[PDB]
Amino acid sequence: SLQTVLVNRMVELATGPELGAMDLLFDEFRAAHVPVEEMATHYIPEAARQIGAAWDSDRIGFAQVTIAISRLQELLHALQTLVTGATVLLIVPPGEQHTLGALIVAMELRRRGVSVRIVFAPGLSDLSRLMATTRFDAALITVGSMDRVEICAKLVKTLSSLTKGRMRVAIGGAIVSQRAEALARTGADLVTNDLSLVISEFSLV
Ligand code: B12
Ligand SMILES: [Cl-]
Ligand SMILES: [Cl-]
Ligand SMILES: [Cl-]
Repeated sequence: SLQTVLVNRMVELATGPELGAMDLLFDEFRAAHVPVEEMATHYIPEAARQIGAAWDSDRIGFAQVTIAISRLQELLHALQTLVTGATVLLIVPPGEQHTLGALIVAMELRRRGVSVRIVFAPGLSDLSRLMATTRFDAALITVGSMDRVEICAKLVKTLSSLTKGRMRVAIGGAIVSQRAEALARTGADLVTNDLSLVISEFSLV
């Protein structure tokens, strides 16, 4: 019962209208002696999915979703500061608003020994630095919604052009769970949310 009590308290403070929510959440969890890693890698993912399922069933509104995940995003940021050879480039495409999952991915990958650099909406000359050498062993793209899929295909195409097809590109996100075949048009080398498959297929360890 206890783990669901703790998640519900994470969700209740995240969704709640009253301020200071994540400072209060951090105090209560550490007073309960939940360590920082499992706050990061277990509770915040689990509370995020429970918030998502609460929206599926029309029990919380869009703005509650917006404030709760942005708060959990704020908490996850601070926890990863406290607790920390291949390198991947993790790209959040322009106008992609589902961003918590890529933070969870980067911390998972770093824990498995893969260095990650997270970039938001990189242009052609943002990318072109980072592909002019063999600096990154792969690029990773998150995609949350169908209206981002065309922008993701342009990213893969532009990544392919700045390297003549030699940059390996994996795609994950909330789209992959529902409709992974919708990203099969983008020309990525790999469409999965399984990080062990990304790691094995690109040989990142
Ligand atoms: C939270 C959420 C949002 C939040 C985002 C909060 C944030 N800052 O991150 C907000 C409120 C911004 C939001 C709004 C939108 N989103 Co929304 N919302 C959701 C919701 C409820 C949960 C998604 C979530 O956070 N899941 C939990 C996270 C942790 O999982 P994840 O993101 O999938 O990431 C995991 C995996 O995908 C994987 N992973 C992620 N990225 C990558 C990358 C790689 C390379 C790999 C290997 C793995 C990987 O690892 C992660 C952890 O396991 C879902 C519905 C649902 N899923 O139940 C939608 C959903 C994704 N949203 C959707 C939509 C449509 C939107 C909007 C684009 C438009 C709209 N009409 O709402 C807007 C954004 C633009 C706008 N505002 O106009 C749709 C997408 C389907 C579609 N397009 O038809 C969904 C599915 C809801 C729905 N059924 O309508 N959303
Ligand atoms: Cl601490
Ligand atoms: Cl939504
Ligand atoms: Cl980290």
